[PDB]
Amino acid sequence: EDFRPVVFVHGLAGSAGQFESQGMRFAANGYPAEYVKTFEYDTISWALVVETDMLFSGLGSEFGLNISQIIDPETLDKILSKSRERLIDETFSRLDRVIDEALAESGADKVDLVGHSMGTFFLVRYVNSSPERAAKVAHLILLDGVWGVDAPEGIPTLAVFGNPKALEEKVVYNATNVYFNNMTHVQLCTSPETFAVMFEFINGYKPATTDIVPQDGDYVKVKGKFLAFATNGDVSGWLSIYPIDENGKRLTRLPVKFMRVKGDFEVRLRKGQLYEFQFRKDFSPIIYHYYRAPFVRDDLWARFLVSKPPLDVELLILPERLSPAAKETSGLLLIRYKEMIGEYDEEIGGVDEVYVNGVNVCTERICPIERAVNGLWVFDRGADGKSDLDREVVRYSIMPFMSAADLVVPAEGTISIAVKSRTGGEESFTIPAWSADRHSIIVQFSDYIV
Ligand SMILES: CCCCCCCCCCCCCCCCCC(=O)O
Ligand SMILES: [Ca+2]
Repeated sequence: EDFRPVVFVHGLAGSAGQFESQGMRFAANGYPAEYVKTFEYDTISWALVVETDMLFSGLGSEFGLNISQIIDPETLDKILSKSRERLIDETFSRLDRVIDEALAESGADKVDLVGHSMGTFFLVRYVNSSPERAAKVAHLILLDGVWGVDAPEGIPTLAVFGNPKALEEKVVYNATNVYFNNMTHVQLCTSPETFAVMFEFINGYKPATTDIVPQDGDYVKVKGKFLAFATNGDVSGWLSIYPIDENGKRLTRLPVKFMRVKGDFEVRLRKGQLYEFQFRKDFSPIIYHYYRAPFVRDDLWARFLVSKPPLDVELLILPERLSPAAKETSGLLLIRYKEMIGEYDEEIGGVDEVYVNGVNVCTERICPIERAVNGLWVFDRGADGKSDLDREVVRYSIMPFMSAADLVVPAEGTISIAVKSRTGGEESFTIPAWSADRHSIIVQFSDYIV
């Protein structure tokens, strides 16, 4: 009611998915869910044309390093041909539109802006580009990004920094700077404690709760989007939603919702009910099955990542998807917007455990701290029917925020997945063992277990 809209800007290879839990937290504290907005943009182009400096002569050395490897030298020519100033103006005008719509919709005169990682560079340039744009910002929140520069003039800014070893000397001048040395890069963005500090910083009081509070009623409104990983463009395809049982078995002959999707979609589902989101993206025979915990309240920020050029990470698994053994094994992708760490460290204070059919794939070698694993690929490397966990899957060592585990997952019956979080608590799933020749399985773990 007496709240301002907040607009979040993600980092490189990120999306609104990183603010999904904070959105639910804002709503559980009285914000109308619609007052929390996200701005999505193409991070590969932004980084290559605008943040070149951060990319190679600074912060994001990791993506910079494997830019030449992950992208077609010709394709990179096209992106690098693009004009910097044109790109900036066109992207800033689009953000101006999101902000203005948020202002009209709430009657508020200003909004709060929040950036994470590259998003902080983005927002600082944005607020500094014109007096007209800054006048509409009540508070600026910079999460684990830019340091060593001035906070925009006259804009209350708060910079929050996490543990540096995830590749207190980080200060934004004139901003309130605080630190959470117990947190990793993405975790800092989705964490309930970052939520309490952001909330307090913009509202002047500690929120009553930091939990994702189950709302009353049988239904939840879900607004989501199937988009390209990293470039974030709309993806078209067909979506079938099926309520499922404790073992992943479809409870209905026909899907409870079937629809053509061109990016965003909105649907009404049951609160606390497990669901399988099956998707077929235009021009691909593969059937995707996305699984995640039940929705306990409205979620207007759900994201289903799809692999597409020029950064088709999924092709790295094609050799195995094409082998005859592929009819015999499953291939899955585990995602958590909170680094899965298999390397013990005191400051971070804990190791996660991730079991697939009883085997722990979050090892020191597979999931070292420096890897900041948010996406773990589990499949039979080489299609040789052997689970060589101690042999690194080299092809993924080049992808940012990812890793892989050579594990044989028989395509018969079900697959059980169990995670024990480094911050405590456990979550598990049991889903069908779809074969890798025609199916792809994606399982997203919640980024916080209370
Ligand atoms: C099916 C293919 C989809 C690809 C799956 C990859 C999933 C991995 C999750 C990525 C986590 C987002 C990282 C956000 C950090 C941003 C860094 C920056 O801002 O510079
Ligand atoms: Ca193997």
